[PDB]
Amino acid sequence: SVSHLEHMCSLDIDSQTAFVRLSGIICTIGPASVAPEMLEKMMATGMNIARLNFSHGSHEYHANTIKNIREAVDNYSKKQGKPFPLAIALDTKGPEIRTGLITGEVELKKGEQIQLTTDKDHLEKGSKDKIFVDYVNIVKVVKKGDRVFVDDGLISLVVDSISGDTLTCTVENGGLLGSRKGVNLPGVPVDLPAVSEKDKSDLQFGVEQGVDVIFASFIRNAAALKEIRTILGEKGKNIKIISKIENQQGMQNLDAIIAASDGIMVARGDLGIEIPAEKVFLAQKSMIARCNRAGKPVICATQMLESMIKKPRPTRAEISDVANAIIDGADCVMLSGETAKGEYPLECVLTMAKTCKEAEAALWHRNLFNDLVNTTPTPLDTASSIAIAASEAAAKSRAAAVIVITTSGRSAHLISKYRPRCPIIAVTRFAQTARQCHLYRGILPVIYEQQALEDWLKDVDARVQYGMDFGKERGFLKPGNPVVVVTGWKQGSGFTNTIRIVN
Amino acid sequence: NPESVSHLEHMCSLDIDSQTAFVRLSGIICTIGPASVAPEMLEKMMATGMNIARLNFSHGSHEYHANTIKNIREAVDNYSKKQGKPFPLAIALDTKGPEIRTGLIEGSGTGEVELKKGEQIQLTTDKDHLEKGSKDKIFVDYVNIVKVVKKGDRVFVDDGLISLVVDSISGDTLTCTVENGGLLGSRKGVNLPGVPVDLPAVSEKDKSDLQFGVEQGVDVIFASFIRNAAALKEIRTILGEKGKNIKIISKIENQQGMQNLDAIIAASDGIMVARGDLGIEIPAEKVFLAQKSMIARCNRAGKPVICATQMLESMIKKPRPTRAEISDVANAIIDGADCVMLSGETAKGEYPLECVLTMAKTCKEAEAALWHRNLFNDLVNTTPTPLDTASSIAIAASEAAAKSRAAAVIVITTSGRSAHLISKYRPRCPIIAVTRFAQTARQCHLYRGILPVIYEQQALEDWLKDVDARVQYGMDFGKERGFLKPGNPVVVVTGWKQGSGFTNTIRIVNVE
Amino acid sequence: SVSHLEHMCSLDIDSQTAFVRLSGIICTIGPASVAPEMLEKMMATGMNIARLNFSHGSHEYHANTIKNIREAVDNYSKKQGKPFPLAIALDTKGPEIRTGLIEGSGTGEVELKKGEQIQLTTDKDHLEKGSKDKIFVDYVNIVKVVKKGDRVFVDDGLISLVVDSISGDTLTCTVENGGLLGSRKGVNLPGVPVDLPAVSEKDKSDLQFGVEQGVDVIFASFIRNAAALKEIRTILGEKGKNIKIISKIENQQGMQNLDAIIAASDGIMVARGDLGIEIPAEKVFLAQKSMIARCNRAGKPVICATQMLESMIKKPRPTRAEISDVANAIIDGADCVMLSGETAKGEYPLECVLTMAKTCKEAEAALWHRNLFNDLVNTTPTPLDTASSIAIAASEAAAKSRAAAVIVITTSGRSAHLISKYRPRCPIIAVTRFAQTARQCHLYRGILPVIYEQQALEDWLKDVDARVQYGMDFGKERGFLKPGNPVVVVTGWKQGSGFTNTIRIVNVE
Amino acid sequence: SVSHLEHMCSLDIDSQTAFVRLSGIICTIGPASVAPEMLEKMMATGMNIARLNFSHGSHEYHANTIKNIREAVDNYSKKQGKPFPLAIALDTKGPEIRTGLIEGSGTGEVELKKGEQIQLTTDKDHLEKGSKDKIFVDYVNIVKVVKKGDRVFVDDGLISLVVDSISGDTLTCTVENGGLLGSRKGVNLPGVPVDLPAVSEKDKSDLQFGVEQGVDVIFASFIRNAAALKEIRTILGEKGKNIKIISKIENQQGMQNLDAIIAASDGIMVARGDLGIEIPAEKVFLAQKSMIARCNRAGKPVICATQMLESMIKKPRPTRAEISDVANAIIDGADCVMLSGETAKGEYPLECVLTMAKTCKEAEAALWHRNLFNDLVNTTPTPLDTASSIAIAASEAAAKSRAAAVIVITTSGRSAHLISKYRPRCPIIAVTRFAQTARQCHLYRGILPVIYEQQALEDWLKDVDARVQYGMDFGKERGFLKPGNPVVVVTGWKFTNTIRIVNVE
Repeated sequence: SVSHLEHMCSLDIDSQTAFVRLSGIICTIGPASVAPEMLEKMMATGMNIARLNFSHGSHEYHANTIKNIREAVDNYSKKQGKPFPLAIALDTKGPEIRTGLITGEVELKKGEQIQLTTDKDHLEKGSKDKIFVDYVNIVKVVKKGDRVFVDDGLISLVVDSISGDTLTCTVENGGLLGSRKGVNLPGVPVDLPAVSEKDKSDLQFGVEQGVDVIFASFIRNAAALKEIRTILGEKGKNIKIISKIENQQGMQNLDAIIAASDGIMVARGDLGIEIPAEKVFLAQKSMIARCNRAGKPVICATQMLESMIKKPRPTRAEISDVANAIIDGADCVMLSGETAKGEYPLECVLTMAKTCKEAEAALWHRNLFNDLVNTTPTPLDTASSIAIAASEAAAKSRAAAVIVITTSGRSAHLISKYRPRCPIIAVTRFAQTARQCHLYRGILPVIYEQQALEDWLKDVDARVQYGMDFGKERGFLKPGNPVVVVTGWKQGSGFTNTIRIVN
Repeated sequence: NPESVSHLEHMCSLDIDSQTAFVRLSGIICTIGPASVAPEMLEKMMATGMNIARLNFSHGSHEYHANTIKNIREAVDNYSKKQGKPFPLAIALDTKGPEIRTGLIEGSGTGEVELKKGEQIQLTTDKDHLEKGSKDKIFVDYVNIVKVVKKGDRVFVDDGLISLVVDSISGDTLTCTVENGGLLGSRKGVNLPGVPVDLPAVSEKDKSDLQFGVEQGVDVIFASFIRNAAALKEIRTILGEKGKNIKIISKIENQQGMQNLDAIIAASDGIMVARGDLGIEIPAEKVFLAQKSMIARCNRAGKPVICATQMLESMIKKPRPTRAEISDVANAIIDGADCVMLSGETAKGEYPLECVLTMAKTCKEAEAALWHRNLFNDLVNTTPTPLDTASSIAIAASEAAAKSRAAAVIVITTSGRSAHLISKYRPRCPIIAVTRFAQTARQCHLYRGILPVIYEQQALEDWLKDVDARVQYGMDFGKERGFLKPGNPVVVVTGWKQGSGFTNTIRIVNVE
Repeated sequence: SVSHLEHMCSLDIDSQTAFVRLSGIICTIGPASVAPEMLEKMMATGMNIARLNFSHGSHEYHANTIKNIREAVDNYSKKQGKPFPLAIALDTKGPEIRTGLIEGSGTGEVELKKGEQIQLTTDKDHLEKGSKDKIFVDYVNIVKVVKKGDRVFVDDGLISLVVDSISGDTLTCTVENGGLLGSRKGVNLPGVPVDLPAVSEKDKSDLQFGVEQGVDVIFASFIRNAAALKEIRTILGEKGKNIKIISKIENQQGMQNLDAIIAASDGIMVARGDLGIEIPAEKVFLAQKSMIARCNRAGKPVICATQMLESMIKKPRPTRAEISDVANAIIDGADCVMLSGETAKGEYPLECVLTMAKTCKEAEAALWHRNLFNDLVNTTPTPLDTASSIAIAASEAAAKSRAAAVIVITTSGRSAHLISKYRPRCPIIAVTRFAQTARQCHLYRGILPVIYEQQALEDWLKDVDARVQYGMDFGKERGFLKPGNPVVVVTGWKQGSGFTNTIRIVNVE
Repeated sequence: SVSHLEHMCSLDIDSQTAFVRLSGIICTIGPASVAPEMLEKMMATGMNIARLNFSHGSHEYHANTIKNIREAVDNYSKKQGKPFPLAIALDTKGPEIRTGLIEGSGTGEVELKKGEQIQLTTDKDHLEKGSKDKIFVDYVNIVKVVKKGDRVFVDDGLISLVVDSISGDTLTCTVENGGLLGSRKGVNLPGVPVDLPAVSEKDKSDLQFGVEQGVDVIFASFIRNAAALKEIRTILGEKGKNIKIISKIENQQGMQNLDAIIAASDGIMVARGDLGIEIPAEKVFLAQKSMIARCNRAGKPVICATQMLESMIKKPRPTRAEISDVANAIIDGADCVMLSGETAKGEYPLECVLTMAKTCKEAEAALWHRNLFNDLVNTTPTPLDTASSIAIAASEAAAKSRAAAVIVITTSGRSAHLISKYRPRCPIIAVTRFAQTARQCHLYRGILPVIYEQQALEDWLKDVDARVQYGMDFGKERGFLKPGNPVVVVTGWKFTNTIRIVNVE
């Protein structure tokens, strides 16, 4: 197509898409999905990485969930030999602010005045007149204006006055107020530590469990990630951290976060409460875009398929939301209550995979590729040059797939950055790298445990031919199709500087 | 350092802090039902931003809809307390269309029977299925099912919940096996995807409904299951001399309408993408493709396009919508959709006012997000030939408003077409369309950016004095509503002769 | 066309060009063209503005040339009955450096060969005795400006020297590149920032003479540090305030601060003659393609000059290289093209003007209007004033409707200039009461000036309609348009002088 | 550098270009350049291929020129261990129409006046006494091809006549523009498509002579259709099958069905000399900017020729218009530039080659690489052969990494031609064992041919690595690169299909 309008006009529902689905699917684990058999069915449906929500549950619960997911993935991983890698996600509880106790059932009427206090002797004595708040130095931040939310945005207050520990407020439309409810201070820069005590214990637990990825909540500044890396320490150094942008402060210096982060999640749930809801899409379409420029994964999450929790079929709005999320350039999509609490998890994962395939085919590869080429590269490192040239070759020759041999995974990450249509079959000896590769669009990880040959020359060829066999088994390619092969020289670090087209 | 070289750089440049303009260009369509039928609630919806009301004739009698029309007319006249300026509001008729339905389940036991996979079900001439219906027998009203269905084709029942595949074909009966089985209910629709049905676009009930709408003086009709252009020829002939001015909007609900979309869009006054039936017809995963195609083609043709069905569903039960619904409406308008529509949200839903309000807000934001320069260049480049003398005026006025960052463009029009041409090119500023004719101003709401203003003052003998008076009236409207203030530039388009399709003139004018 | 390469592939010799020729042709007047009858013939051929080179000739000579040009425009004015405007341009001698005189003995021009030494002495008492051992400068003490490693040129770049040693009054140099040195030849210093006065005494007298004669345009030579144009405006004074000044970029300094000059100037000429001597000749095209381009951004006229059709001085037909040069000059975006020795001294001036008009028409037709228009639209930033918005919208309307022409009603001429910036294919028929504005309108590409003598109508609306109809009549007589064609008309809202803001599409009767 | 206008605005004369000069320079050989010393100096100055015009001179003269060029290329090889490759080109006389002898005596040139009458006759018995009354031509089938108001030219397009009437054997004509008629003058019929055979008897003997001499390329004049090249290939036969043919587009018929010619030909030269006579001269640039462009789309070399630097024949310095012409010719996308009278008859051949190289470097640097590359990417079909995909990927990698050079190993030369099609800024060092392929590589922009004399090693990878390392050594000798610079190396199996980025050792 010549123009974007002509491209949109050229969309044909009759035009069939390719079988391969490049974008990863993230599923939150809960009572509905914790069972091993249900987990195997979800895994066969297309779940690439399972997400554990640490905002609730004990270490024993999540450890048992990890044990169940491991037994299920090993039982499914009985094809080929010891393949099928699957990534582990942590997601921290994060720095939240909570209300006190009145059980509750208090009612707050519009127009009346209530007082949110940090005095501890009101923790249990909460009522409609006065209320305790977890945040200690909320008075240090917050101005004479600034709206306040309680309970997922259901209740709203406006700060009228500020005293030592009172903050007299007026109710900007109110409902039923409970106990230990949400916070969300829109606009204000929160000073709370990025990693709290529970987050510290949870990160150490994740290091012990051997988790692949952490989703860090309320990532505001770049010092946060230094703290997270130093707390994960020497043992967890390989584990990748994905920052969650939930408030205005993280959004404001987003570029610094993306530079410091391994990836970003647009948590539309808390963000929609923080910033005006009507703007949320702007944010994601900004955020995703910037991520695609930086080469870091971006995840669209929260409330994508909500209605499927109760009902077997989704709404048109939800299919449109997921399709627009992947068309924006999102590396991965996420399910929260759909898989954890929902009654119809398999249908959720299935419809997500199918709609991802369709919107994935809908992309305008030539213009998007051209834009990603000029968006940032300079004289270029030389490593990215190999990736961009291989992507261009795969696009021009209409290759069935690209086979990438990598130790760290970086070469496959750059190739995924440049967005080829064909799958990226990344062959690696390291299990953890292959598992965490699912965070990037288009990377099909293949784990090669088979011994190495004395000479590196024939061993790399054996690994590439194993990738060929994988491609035919899955159905990516057949005899006579061309593919791109990227290798290097010497068995060391990032040296992927060979490109080949082979039929 | 510009306003984005590439589309990716444009998306990167979106800033939540950058405030949008007060004006909201895209129209909001609301379906009327028991929750919204009351006149007071209708006035509240109108004040919230409802531009056109939609009446679903698939249910209810003529007397009910006549009472609804009476209430909407009384309400729109009651709203006319803005300075004493009668506010125009459009009324739309959505046809029942040629549908195929099953009968009722017995009240015996639980409401709905369950149908499981592998079982038997007889398609017969069961006439007493309105109260004795069950799991054994099913009757259909489609006479010509035989010539139309093939072997491997699939059949759906009840909103896609149950799916069957036709095994064998006899004289009056189809034999099927249950592919996907669920809870068979009462009075459910039967839609077959792949296959094109030969049913007439306008049935007898549709004929009576269209004549009733013409008599009532409805502004627009939404025609369901529009397959070919002969449908629209028939609709024009049935509307006759009286309804000739009423605009027909074709609804693309099945694969047959999708296949020959260009002929329909050429023959139609506008198109609605009714994703309700469409998601059942073509695979649901593909529906967005259709809309993103359909809307796009409409924007090329200069005809209105409506994104509809299930936009704000969650708000029926709960006061606030989900992120997915806001994303759907925002992407619908960013695709280029002129109007958005609410079905159960306003008609059946519990929170209609909140639905209309949140729709207006998210519409404003996604409206501001657009990339005007590239989209304008594309819309300019789609028509390579020498452009029509009227369309040249429209495109030049849009370019002038874009370059001078005009607060608004004032259009004086009798038929309404010139404002439609200006709306095609998607200007950021509002399009203040001045018209003496009430119905043209009312139906102008189908186009993005047109604020209709109705001019009741009689025709002055001197044509130049009259056109200047109407342009000054548009200025007064803009100042009262708050579109513009003193010192802002605006574009004024008039004509060269006193009549109809003779538009012309472009002028940049400040404010006093 | 989608792309530039595909556009170049799409050029078709079968594709007929438009009748109109938008780009102006500048002709230098000399012994071959000074005669009144020959001058009328040149005007009929298509000469839009006449150029007078003040580097030679007296005030009386140029006044007589102006008299001949006026009588020629007078007798041409009975072709179709209306007064044909033609602009007269004054090109200043400028601050140039020349050598002294050779001893009349031997051959006229002594030869200087590479590797030998020669002494520049500045001392004025060595005016006749110059030879291969000693050389002489014209004016200004360049030793305060020149360093040792610097290079020096003599005679149109033919001879090159490098300063070996510097003394008080003198200068010892070695010949790097050697040629044939004559007497009183030009001297160009490529590296040094020149200290010469922007306006000299003779230049002052010449500008005052041009003001008295009522010249339309001045071409100011050797505009280096942009501060000059203030001096030029102050010397033109109250009488010349309306006269437009075109800066000539001939050396490295003018190229270095080109943006300040173009902002301060009314237009720019790329004088490739002196420029090719100053900067390396191989680079000249870069300069022009930069300079013209920036002018197109600014909305200022730009002139490509010097040695475009040189061979036609001697022979009746040009070479392929010269036709390519003029075609590429106009395709670059140059508003006007100029002939120097071709018309002044050359034997075949009329053929030069003819071939210039033809090749201008062809390269004019070859342009890619859509992409260039989009580029010029995206060059303009903020919510532009209503006048620029009207000009850009009118250009877009003329392009979309394939208008036969655009009729502009203007007093000062600015509105037609803004329309000319955006490069419409159709002619820009600018109707004006003021003769001088119509005359100087030829500096802009695509403007056909029309002078309206009647006017003084009681009703202002009827007067503007009469002037637009007179523009229609001009278009029909010349053949721009016929009944049934649409055209764009831009007028104003109130009787003023720089208001515009009206656009209409009207068909011809 | 967002837009083309902004690109032209951003051009800086101070911004230094790379030392490499990609576009080839063609020089016509004549009395001024035939000497061995002049030929060696031209070769060192930058002469890439020498052109022989067979419209004049005998077989002995051209054989002496070829002997001198071979002696010159061997004698130049004073670069420490560098065997210098050089291409030789043959330009055919072609099917031309000429008059007989005048009666010129007494004064040098007779004067013929405008408005007189002239009778063009095909009767052969009017030949010796021609002067001004009746004129004979050698084209037999003029009557079947010429129409009424068609025009006729005499003397290089300087003089013009119009055919008034037509009889059986003769035509009566009227003088529109009048000059002096000489002897053996060219006659071109513009409007008409000429039916003459592309290869005449003399053309046959000349092409076989060129095959015997071992010429690299032939320039075929007045190429109208593809049957011309069918005849040329059959005349080259088994021995000349490898020789590449460049078609000269001089008339309207070749322009009309240009696509078939460009597809069937190995390359095209836009001979602006005869073309300016055929089509209106004012239009010629259009043609070239089309022709060159289409060649760049097809991937075949295109040459802009004739009258580029004419003034340098008489004067030591060129005009601004001529420098602009050559710069615009290369900026259009012309693979090679050519000199006719500048080097053959002119007094200053070396100076012509010098200024040509300098202006070529400058206009080469001025190019907008990204947009031209993107256009060349989108012009090529959807599924593409693996070789062109390798070439486009190598060009994109060289552009992104700002490689110092690209090393290409090829036997036939095509892969390097595909890489040259996409126009990389860095030089394309093409290593080949066969001399003639290296010679004919000069027709393509950016290819520096390198001839590798070392014999076939038994191990394949060691042989390919030795050839690439010799290319590295060549780059260091010329001064293209230093340690730490990246370069592109394209190799393969057996058919090229390997592309790698390697830095400098």
